[PDB]
Amino acid sequence: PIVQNLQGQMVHQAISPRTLNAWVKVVEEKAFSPEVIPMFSALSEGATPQDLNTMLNTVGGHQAAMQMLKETINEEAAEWDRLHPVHAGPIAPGQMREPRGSDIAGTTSTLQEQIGWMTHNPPIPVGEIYKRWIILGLNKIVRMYSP
Amino acid sequence: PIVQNLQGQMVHQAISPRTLNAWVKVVEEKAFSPEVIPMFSALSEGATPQDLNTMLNTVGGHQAAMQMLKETINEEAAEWDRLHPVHAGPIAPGQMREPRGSDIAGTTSTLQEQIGWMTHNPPIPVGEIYKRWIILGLNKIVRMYSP
Amino acid sequence: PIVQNLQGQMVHQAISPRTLNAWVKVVEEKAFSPEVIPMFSALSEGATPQDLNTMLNTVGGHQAAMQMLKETINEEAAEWDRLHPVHAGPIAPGQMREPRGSDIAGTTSTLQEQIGWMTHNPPIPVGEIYKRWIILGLNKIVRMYSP
Amino acid sequence: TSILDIRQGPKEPFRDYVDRFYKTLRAEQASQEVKNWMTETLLVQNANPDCKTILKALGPGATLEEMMTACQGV
Amino acid sequence: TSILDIRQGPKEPFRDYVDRFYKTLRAEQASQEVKNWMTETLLVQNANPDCKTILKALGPGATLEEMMTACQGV
Amino acid sequence: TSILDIRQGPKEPFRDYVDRFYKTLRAEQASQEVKNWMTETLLVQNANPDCKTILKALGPGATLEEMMTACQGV
Repeated sequence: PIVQNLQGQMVHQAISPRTLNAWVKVVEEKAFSPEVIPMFSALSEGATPQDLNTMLNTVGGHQAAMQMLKETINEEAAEWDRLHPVHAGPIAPGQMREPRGSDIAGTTSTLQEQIGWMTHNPPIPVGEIYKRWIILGLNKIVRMYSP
Repeated sequence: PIVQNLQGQMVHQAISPRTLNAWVKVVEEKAFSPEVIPMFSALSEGATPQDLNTMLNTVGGHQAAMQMLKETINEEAAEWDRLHPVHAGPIAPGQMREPRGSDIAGTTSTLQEQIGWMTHNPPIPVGEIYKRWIILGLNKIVRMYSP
Repeated sequence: PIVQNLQGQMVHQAISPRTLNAWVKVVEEKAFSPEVIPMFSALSEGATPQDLNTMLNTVGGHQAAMQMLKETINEEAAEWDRLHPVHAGPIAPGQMREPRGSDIAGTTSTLQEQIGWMTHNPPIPVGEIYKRWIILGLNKIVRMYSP
Repeated sequence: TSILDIRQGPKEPFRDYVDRFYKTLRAEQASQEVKNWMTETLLVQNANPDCKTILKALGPGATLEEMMTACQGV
Repeated sequence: TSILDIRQGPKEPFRDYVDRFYKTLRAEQASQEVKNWMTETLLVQNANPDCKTILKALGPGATLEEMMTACQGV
Repeated sequence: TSILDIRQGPKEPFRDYVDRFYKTLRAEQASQEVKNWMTETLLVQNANPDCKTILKALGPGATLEEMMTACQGV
């Protein structure tokens, strides 16, 4: 995640193993139950896309759901690209590039790039955009997996 | 691992026992399962070759696989040496030496040498080169150990 | 152990209880298994002789092995004294004394003395000399305790 | 176990089968396009006659929640 | 236990035997060249007749995944 | 399971049923006004005859502690 250091700057720090394991354990115990979404939200505080793929990729089991989510993440990403077209002409030397759906999904962007966008002024909330897609896709799952 | 200190420099710090034990426990529980690879990847964040041999050497059990991996690491290392020939003439006083497959595998290099290469400007990502060999060799294992 | 402080100097700090207990637990669980040696090596990072006797003295059980090790440590120490004779004439006021096998084993030296040798310029690696004796004696044990 | 060896039982819920499929698909490392081909093809092909019949009625263009709710009583 | 005492049972899967071999090989400290010699030699020699037969058909140049898949039904 | 499929047993305490209701209501995502409509309506409707009788005597305007204490002996 990207956290604020004592000095008063935003720097990246790694997520903790008993945080990781707590994510694992939630999924083990409460599967598709709604409490998973606030839980997720708390444990995703200050998290990167990269950390969010890590969390999704580290799941075991419920592979039908994991595939449905993936496909929702790509749909929501396809929709990001649709709604926000690429911008006019070449990229400025003085500036950094606008993200695509795949940069938001973490796929085409690097960590330093993910830190550029979030730490820069104005900052862009690529975590929160992926977060809604995850929560939206979580609703899809919850609604389906209701019996 | 080599981590950034508060002062704003990259310094080495040792890996933690409950990190070590979490590596052990993953291997105990999920053996050759695919979730081992993202898991590895997270726990290998900012790690040295030296720390990567430590992690491989501290395995117990699955010795057929551990040997297959070793032999993959040496093959990938032999391939590093092949693809990247040694450079022209004597080594400059002002400069530090280029790595070989065995420096990447951590074998012929010392820690201070591993910190020189990574911390220096430009930096060289000898962790990430070993990491691909580990992940590649992990694919070999996963594919074999599928039943 | 002797660790680097934030200020940028090498100072002694005590070893942690869950580090101690992790040493205990390794020995409990994996007895004479080879994984004990990398494990030892990691947990002995930056350690003093004094801390190394603490670790050996805190063992319970496997007393035949513990005696074989002791006797290996003294043999290796006797060998240190043999190979490195005492130096010519009286000790200089401006300098500190050369170690013997028993200073390396921690026995005849005090902590402040162990910190003098390691922190001073040039530094002498009395940990790493004891470490090889421990690892060598670990090989002796491992080879014997193979069935 | 190979991906071709993944098949639906005569009494096995589709759901339990689809889970098995994306677990084994999870251990395949092929290009995405090939894995898309596997999805639309192999899944239905090794599905049981009763559900297979059901899935043929969904036509093409169908998504996983609709397949999964379609073969629920079977 | 010595490396010469490592042998494959008459009903023991090769796989379980190969694991035992590189565990004991893991407690041998010899030069790599000697350990290579041990690998190609002792492993096959103490392998059971049914698999031994199988391994003779692989010829030389064979690698561990191919040996391990070769003696699977045995 | 759908919210319409939530019903009170003939021997099941109301309490155990009300818990089931706001758990399933917890998996419904509808507007609050609709969920209010579901509360006053469906809960009583799928309640058992003995308690149903009881709840009819509370009249309208009733709150959950009073419903929950009202059907306790049933």
